[PDB]
Amino acid sequence: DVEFDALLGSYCNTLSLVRFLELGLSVACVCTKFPELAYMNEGRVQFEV
Amino acid sequence: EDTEADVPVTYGEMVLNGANLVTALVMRSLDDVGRHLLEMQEEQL
Repeated sequence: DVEFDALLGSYCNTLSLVRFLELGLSVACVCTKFPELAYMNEGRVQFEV
Repeated sequence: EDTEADVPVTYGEMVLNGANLVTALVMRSLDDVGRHLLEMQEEQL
């Protein structure tokens, strides 16, 4: 005789969903995404001083 | 004493007698998770 029960007073918090754009650190980035990066060889970024 | 017998044809089956209650909902009050527990026991009858 093995009885299976379930509480009605207390519920869990399984997942803690942390988004990076919720953080204060997301200033220091420029978060632009490719949906194609693995197809790319050496990409370059220019500066004129 | 006898020649022709009576033999069952249908195999028996099973009735699910008790199983673990595991649900969740993505958040609607907090109490409606409990009323979702009764939705799944009614589907087991």
